[PDB]
Formats: sequence, C-alpha cells, structure tokens
Amino acid sequence: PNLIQRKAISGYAGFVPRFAWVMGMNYRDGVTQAMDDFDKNQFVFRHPVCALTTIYRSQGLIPFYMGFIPSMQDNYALTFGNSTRRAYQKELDRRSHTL
Amino acid sequence: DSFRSCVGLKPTPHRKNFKKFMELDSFGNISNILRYFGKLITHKCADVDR
Amino acid sequence: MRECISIHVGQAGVQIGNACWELYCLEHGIQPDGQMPSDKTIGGGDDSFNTFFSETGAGKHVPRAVFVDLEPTVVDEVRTGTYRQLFHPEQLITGKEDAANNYARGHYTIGKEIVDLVLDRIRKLADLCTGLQGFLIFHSFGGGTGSGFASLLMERLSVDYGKKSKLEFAIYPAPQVSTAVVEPYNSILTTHTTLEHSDCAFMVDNEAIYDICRRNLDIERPTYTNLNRLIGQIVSSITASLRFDGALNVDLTEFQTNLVPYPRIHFPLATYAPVISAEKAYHEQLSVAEITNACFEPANQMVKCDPRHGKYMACCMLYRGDVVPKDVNAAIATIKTKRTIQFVDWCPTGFKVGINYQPPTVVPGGDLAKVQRAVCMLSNTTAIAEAWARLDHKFDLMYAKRAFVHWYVGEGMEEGEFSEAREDLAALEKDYEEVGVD
Amino acid sequence: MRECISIHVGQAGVQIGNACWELYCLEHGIQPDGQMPSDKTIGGGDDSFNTFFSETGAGKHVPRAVFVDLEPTVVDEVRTGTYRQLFHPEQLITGKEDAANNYARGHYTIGKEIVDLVLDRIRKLADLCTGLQGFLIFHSFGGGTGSGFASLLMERLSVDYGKKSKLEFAIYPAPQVSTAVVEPYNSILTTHTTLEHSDCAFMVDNEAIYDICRRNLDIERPTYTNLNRLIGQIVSSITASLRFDGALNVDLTEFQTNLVPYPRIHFPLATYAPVISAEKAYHEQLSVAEITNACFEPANQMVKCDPRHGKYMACCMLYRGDVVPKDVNAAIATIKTKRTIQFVDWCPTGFKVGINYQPPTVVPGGDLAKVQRAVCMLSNTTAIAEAWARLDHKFDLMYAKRAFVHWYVGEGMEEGEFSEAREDLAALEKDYEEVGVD
Ligand SMILES: Nc1nc2c(ncn2[C@@H]2O[C@H](COP(=O)(O)OP(=O)(O)OP(=O)(O)O)[C@@H](O)[C@H]2O)c(=O)[nH]1
Ligand SMILES: Nc1nc2c(ncn2[C@@H]2O[C@H](COP(=O)(O)OP(=O)(O)OP(=O)(O)O)[C@@H](O)[C@H]2O)c(=O)[nH]1
Repeated sequence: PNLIQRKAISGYAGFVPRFAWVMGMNYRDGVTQAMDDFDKNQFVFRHPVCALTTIYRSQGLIPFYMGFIPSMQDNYALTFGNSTRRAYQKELDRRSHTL
Repeated sequence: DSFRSCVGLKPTPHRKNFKKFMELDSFGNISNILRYFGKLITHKCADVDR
Repeated sequence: MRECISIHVGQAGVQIGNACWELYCLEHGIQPDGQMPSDKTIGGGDDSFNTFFSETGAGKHVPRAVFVDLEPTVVDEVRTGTYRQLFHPEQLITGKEDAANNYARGHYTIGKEIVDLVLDRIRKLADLCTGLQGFLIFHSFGGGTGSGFASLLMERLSVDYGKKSKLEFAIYPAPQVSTAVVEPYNSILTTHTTLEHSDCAFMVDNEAIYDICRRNLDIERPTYTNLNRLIGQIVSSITASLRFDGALNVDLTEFQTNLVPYPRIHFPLATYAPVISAEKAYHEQLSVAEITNACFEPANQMVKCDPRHGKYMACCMLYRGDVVPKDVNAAIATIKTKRTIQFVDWCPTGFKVGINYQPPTVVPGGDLAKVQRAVCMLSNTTAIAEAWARLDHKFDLMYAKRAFVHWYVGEGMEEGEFSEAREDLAALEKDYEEVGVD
Repeated sequence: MRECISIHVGQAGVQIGNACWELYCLEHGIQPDGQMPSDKTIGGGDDSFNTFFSETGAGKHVPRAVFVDLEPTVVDEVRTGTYRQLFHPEQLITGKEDAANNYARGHYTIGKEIVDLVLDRIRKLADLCTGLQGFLIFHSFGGGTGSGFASLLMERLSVDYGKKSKLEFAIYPAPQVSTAVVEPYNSILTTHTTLEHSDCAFMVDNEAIYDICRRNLDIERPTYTNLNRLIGQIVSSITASLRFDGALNVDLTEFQTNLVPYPRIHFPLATYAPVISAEKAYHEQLSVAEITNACFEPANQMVKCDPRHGKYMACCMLYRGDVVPKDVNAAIATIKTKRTIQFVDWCPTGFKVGINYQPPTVVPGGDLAKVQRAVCMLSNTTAIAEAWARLDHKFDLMYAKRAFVHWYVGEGMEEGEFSEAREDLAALEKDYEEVGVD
C-alpha cells in the first residue's frame, strides 16, 4: 500500500513480482490480481509446521452440432432438439460417465 | 387499427401477444375453457328449459 | 349435413387411420376413454363433432370410419392397443389370409366373400347418415395387399352410387426405391382399372417426406410416427373447412368441379408449406408472403417432378389460422407476376383461395409447431408425365421377359388385360402431351 | 426501410463478428437471451432494431446475418458460446473441408456446392427486406479460405444485383510479417478478381493495431478480444448514422459517391482518435481540436504509410457525441492552414463532416473508458502505393522461381491468371502515380 497497492502507477519503470502466468489484460487489474497471488503463495509456504459445460444447457443444443457425445445413433426416432434435450438428462442416468 | 395509425406517418401491424396464447390454450386432454350454465330472464321467463 | 364416411382398406390404410384418428380426438377434446367429465358438448348429436362422430344414447363418440383388412395381425394389435374400446367392435373387419401382392389374389380369390359384409356395414352407416358428402378412401398402389380389394370395392360403390363423391389418397411408389419388383404389375393393373371411376386421386412419396424431415424438421432417423402424423395433418387441413366456419369456405364438390380440367386426368399434387420444428417456430418468423414462397419452392413437394419440366393449370390455397385477404391477394399477385412459374394460357387465373380462422393444433409428443398461419397446397401441373414414362419403361422390359407370370396364370390370370394396360397408359401419355400442347 | 445484410465468410471473420454483435446487443440493451425487459419496444419489427435486428412476432431480435465457414471447429465454438439462442440456426452455414490456403481450392473444388445454399439464404432475406441499402462483407486477404469462396460469392451477388452498394472491410496482409507464404499469391489473385466488382474496400493492419495498443492503451500484451473489440467499435461508429439521428446526416451511398475519385481506385484508410484508458480519460480531457490533431498524427493511422511521403485528396470526418459546429469548422480551417499537410489541387473542398449527438458506448470489463467526443476518420491519399510496390517486388521472385504453383496446377489451374494479375497490379500502381502527379 503506502500510496496504492491495487495499482502501481502507470509506466512503472520498476518491476513487479508475478510477471509470467496470469497476464495479457489491461494493467491495473493485473496489478491487483498479481499481488493477490503474491500474498497467496506467501501464506501457503508459510503454513507453519502443519505437522506440528455451457456447450449444453437446459434445453439441449442447436441443430447441426458435431462432436460425439455418447450414444445418439444407437437410439433414434425423435426430433433432434428433443434427442439432444433427452440426452441432456439420460447423460446423467445410463451414460452418466459425462462430467 | 385507428390507434395503429395514431402512431406515426407509416403504419405498423400490431397483433395479439402470443405468450398468453401458449400459456393459456387447450393442449392434450387438458382443456382451458371454463363453462357456466344458467337460465335466461325476461319479464316472465318462459323458455327456462334451455 | 356436413359429414363424410372413411374407408381404410389394407395394412397401410388402417394404421394411418389410427394415427389421424388419434389426431381427430384431440382437437375436439375426445379422451382415449371417449367420455368427457361433467362438462357438456353433447346435445342432439348435432354440433362440431357431428362431422365425424355421432355421439348416440350412450355418450360415446363413434368414428365415421371403416377398417377392412386381410391379415388379422394389425387389427389384433389395434384391438389390444389403446383405442380398441372406443373403436366400434365389429366395424373392424378382419380376415385370415393375405393378398400376397397379387392383384388377382385380392380380386378373384378373397375379396368376393367379404364385400358383402363390408357393403352391409357401409349401408347401415349410410342410413344413419343424412348429408353424406362422400368417402375418404385410403389404399395404396404398391399395397402388399390392398390394391385388388380396393379396386373391387371402389368399382361397385361407384356403379351403385353414381351421384355422391369419391376422393382417393394413396402413397405412390417411388421413382427408384423398391420394395417389390411386382409393384409395377399391380400399379398398372389398378391404374387401368381405376382411371375411369376415380374422381380425383392424390399421390405422395415416403422418400420425399423423409427428405423434408431431414432438411427442415431436422429428423435424421424418422419413422412414420413422424410421417404419418404429417399426412394426418394434411387431411385435417383439407377438412378444417368442413369442420369450422369463417369468412368464406370451400367444399369437396368444389374440388371435384374446379381442380380437374378434363375426364381421365384427375391427378394433382399435395404439399404443406410451414413444416417447421420447435425452435424454428419459437424464435423465427412466419407470414403469408414467405410461406407462399416456400410452398411454391420446387423441392417442397411430396413427389419428385420438376416444375420447370412441367407447367401449371390449377392451384388451391387452403389458408388456416390468422390470414387476411389483402396480403392473400398481394402475395398471389406477386407470385403471378414472377416469371419462373409458366402457366398455360387455358386459365388466365389459376388459383382457388379458401379461408378458415381456427388455427391448427399440436399433438403431445409430436414434431409440429405452434403455428398460427398454415396453408395447404393442392396444385395440378404437367410435370408428372415423366413419372408415367418412368413406370412404363420400368415395366416394358420386365414384361417382355415375363417374370413371375406363372404365378398369375396359376391363380387364373391371362394376358389380354396386361396388354391393354400399356395402351391405356399411352393414352394418358398422349393426353397429357396434347393438353400441354398450345 | 433502412437496413443492411451482414455476411461473414470465414476463419478471419468469426471472432470480429462475435465481438461486434456483442457490442450491438449491449448498446441497444438486448439481453443475450434475446428479448427486452418489461420496457415496451417489441413490435412489428419497426424500432431502432429495424435497421439491424429482425425482431419478429416471436419477440426475439434476430440478427440479419449469415456466417459461412469451411472448417466447423470455430463455428461449433460460436454455437457453444452464449448468444446461440439469439442467432438463427441455418444462418450458421458450416462445412466439412478447408480451402487449405489455396485460392483456387477455395474458389473451385469446394465453393460451388455451397453458393446455392448461401444464395438461398440471401434471397430469403431479400424477399422480406424493403430498403436493402447494402451488405457488410467480412473476410481477409491473408485468409486460408476468406479469399476464394468470398470472391465467388462476390461475383454472384454482383451479377444478380448491380443496384446496391458493396462495402468490404479487410485485415490487410502485414507488410513485413507473413504467417503464410501462399499469402502473396492468393492475395493478389483476390485483388485482381475483385477490382472490377468492389464498391468500397477498406483495410487495417494488425501490427499497427498492436502498436496503438502498447502506445496509448498501456497494454503491452493485448489480445484478439481487444483487437476485435476495436474493429467492432469502428464499424459501430460507421453505422451510428443509420442507427441514431443528428443535425446533419450522411449515408454509405454518400460515402461511395463522395470519397472515390475515379473508376478503379476505391481503397482508402480509417482511424479513430480517442483511444485511451480509464485513468487516462479520468484525469485527462479530450476536446475537438486535439482529437483532430491526434487523428491526423502520422503514427495514429493503422497502416504504415507516412502522409509526408504521400498527398491527401479526400477526408470524411464523423463526430459522435456532444459537439458544437463552431470549433469543428474552425479546427478544420486551421488544419487547412497547416503547412506540414499536403492537399492536391483537385480537392479545394475535401472535408465531408457528419455529426451524431449520441455518445459512443462502453463494453463492460473492457479497456476503453467513457467517451464524450469521438471521431471516425476516413481518408484517401496517394501514399498507399508503396504497399503494392512491396507486394509486387515480393511476388516477382516467387514467380521467377515458379514456387508452389504445383499445388494449384495439380488441383487444376493454368498460368493465365498468374500472369494477368501482375499487369493488373501494374496498371493499378501506374494509375496511382499518374493521378498523384499534376
Ligand atoms: N399406413 C401405414 N403404412 C405403413 C405402416 N408400416 C409400413 N407402412 C407403409 O405401407 C406401405 C406398403 O403397404 P403393403 O406392403 O402393400 O401392405 P398390404 O398389402 O396392405 O398388406 P401387408 O401384408 O400386411 O403388408 C409402404 O409404402 C410403407 O410406407 C403402417 O403402420 N401404416
Ligand atoms: N481476419 C482475421 N485475421 C486474423 C486474426 N488473427 C490472426 N489473423 C490473421 O488472419 C489469417 C487467417 O487466415 P486463414 O487461416 O487462411 O483463414 P481462412 O482462409 O478463412 O481459413 P483457415 O486457414 O482454415 O483458418 C491468419 O493468417 C492470421 O495471420 C483475426 O482475428 N481475424
């Protein structure tokens, strides 16, 4: 802090920790988030002697989608909108290995 | 329609809100119409039967 | 009044009868049990349902239909299904032996001893009928049974009743997809036996329905749950004018008088424009202009014939839902002025418009849409003669080699009729050619 | 009424389209679901959206756009974004095969069997529309596929309609950066095919965009989110005249009729002066004089052409937000008095000024700050000849060594176009100096 820790005065000819990793946005938010990481790792190695998927939502998906989710073709005879929406729930019951 | 013309220079074709129509309309065996059953009145009611 | 009699001849007719009837019961609220709870639509048996039901002294809506079949399997499955209790017990006429794809098998060996029963049933329906506009008969040309039996029934009811009406709808065999090399045989036999009694027959194609189903409805593995519900929608569309009222109405007598130009030629085509699924209806737009454009799109049809290979002489618009005459006439005028369509000079106008206010209705577990504007297309053109050239050359080689003829001679067939068939077909051919000529 | 149809062909056009429609929905206040809040603006398709979105009886503002893409990956991603219920399903035309950076692979082997579908879409828009002022086509030249199929669609739309404007944006090939080496080949092919059909083709460069980014956005590591956002705000500015109102007004037809001098040469450049950040706008302040000076600062334009190495001839200034005309005309007069700038004789009047009062809008969580005054600058000057000089003394070496022509000829092409393009370009540059001289 002193003056500001959320920001370090634009055009800061000095440097900061946490240069790599989360980066590629505007400046001030990067400053905030990076110093948040700098005290996170701080207390994490402090730890003193501890030993002491929007792709699918409610009503399925648009027509002409590619990418095999389990099944379909094995089951059929329904409107593709239905088919997708009913797979949206039976992907919880029998093909429940989808997470 | 007179009010439709009471908007601007050019017309525009308003219509009934379809939302109400979906959420209130008989589909399947479920009707959505209710039915009342009463007797006509005159000074002296005669065809009270119907 | 305004009431009609349905005939369902054959394996195929009786099922789509079941499906369309399952439609019919909904839009008047008739339950799978056939009785409403306390509310009242009953009366002197005389109200909107009276077109197809006659709810008699037991408060049960009775179909104005008949179902005749040879193999008892499917009549059994519908006698054990969900609607046997509503279907009238002995109307559902069953046999014990098939027709074996032979026309003369249904026309000389089996159909004789059942026609008596079926005519008795239809007369004891006709007595209780009053208006009796006509008969909606469902058969199929390549019918694995029904073709021969339908020929006999149709000709006898034509000869005994020459004043009432006859309308024929039939799934037409495909240009290239085959289920029977024998299909050309009974197709040509039925044609040369029926063209002189059928008032108007209307053909559609299963492949075409399927092609629609995976272009627009987005159905990649249909069945005819789907496609029978489609055809049921079609017939409900043509009969909505009968059922309801409105600004101005249309009738089957008008169809008879105004669709067909000449004797013999009575073969139009049928289409339904706003075939559309859930999400497309939900978040897209429909109106008279674009739906008319679509219904006149050349690939929407149920039989593969190219309109640039043809020429139009008649069209019938069935506008159901919320549509209005101004945009009706504007759309049809624009269509006229458009030059892709090439109307003959016979009819300066070529259009018959019909109106009904009541919107079409959806069905549970279905594919159709909450459509407010529907339009049924019934148009007669000249593109179809290609198909009859197709059939005759699909037939000529195979007859010249005479495959399977031993079957027919064994069951009691000769070859004069087979000879006669092709010149009947060539007659229809040159007739289409000449009427096109101008 | 007052509407334009959006077309995005490609890898090169998907992300910029995503950004620009996100900004559109944000600024009109559309919820990404599609409908309005309890405010009453859903109607017969006629309010501020009547220019961009087709909000129909369904109540959903439907963009009037079509994306066509050769490689289904990115289009699947865009359908798996969030605005999928907003966008129209079959307006998202996807394929299964890339054009593989080959101009002729794109234009011949795969494209032709897709133009039928894209034409069907555009005509089913052409029927509904009434104003149809023109199109917004997005593609590139350094595109693996945005080149050839784009050329073919341009050709068909030109041949069917010559009665509407044709606006083209382009991310131009980088002068000294070349991600692809097929870039010069397919780029010059696109140019020489498109010169005789394009109304207004405009360019911008990624390198200079980044240079602005780390100059005054204070972003040494920006992204596509940022680049596409900038270009989207640019096009929003050029369409602000259509959307909102103002004191004096201009239209894209005026842009064409009043910026291009002659036949052929119709490739000007663009700029947006007030590119600054939150704290910058916070404790700094913008005004008309310095926005003019900044927008004519030699570095601020997004292509590496020095104006002092060229000569101005045309300028169109679009100011948006609050402004008085006094300072506007005074500042442009002072720039007329300026001695570093260069105007050719032909254009004593060269300033098309256009005002809209509505302030430009911000995107949440983005980089750009609040804006009180903003400007889009469209200038045409002789300077850009050096870029084509570069391109020609590049392509000449590859032709001298006949490099990579084997792919094109093996998929079936001949030297004719390869030869012709060089003197097409040469005619272009020679006209450039012919008009630059006096
Ligand atoms: N209406 C209807 N048609 C069906 C059904 N299942 C298959 N089909 C159609 O029936 C048509 C063929 O009927 P046919 O093979 O001639 O049947 P049939 O001669 O009446 O007698 P069967 O031996 O029982 O088949 C085909 O075009 C199929 O599309 C069904 O359940 N109902
Ligand atoms: N237009 C555009 N170009 C970009 C963007 N990011 C990078 N580029 C450049 O644009 C070019 C894209 O060209 P292509 O890859 O040929 O695009 P395409 O021809 O439509 O098809 P693909 O090669 O399959 O992706 C790349 O060479 C990049 O140098 C961007 O967001 N938009």
